[PDB]
Amino acid sequence: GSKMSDVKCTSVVLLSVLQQLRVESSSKLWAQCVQLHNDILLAKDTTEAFEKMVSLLSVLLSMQGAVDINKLCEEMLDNRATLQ
Repeated sequence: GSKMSDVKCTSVVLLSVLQQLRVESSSKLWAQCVQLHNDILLAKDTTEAFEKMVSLLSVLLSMQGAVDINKLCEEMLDNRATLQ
């Protein structure tokens, strides 16, 4: 492999939940879950991130139903939330 894929955010809870789904690091679906995570990070609005969060979960839930994405989503949303 010329290079190894990676993200600045680096989520262990999300990655751990797909491991529960038993997807391969190179599986397309594995990529879909990771990509949707990245998409959430790309979302500049709560609504945009929300749609991406459900998309991410849509892949995970559909895959097997592993539980942990809620922690990522609820914490992610918390991060998006601000007093300002």
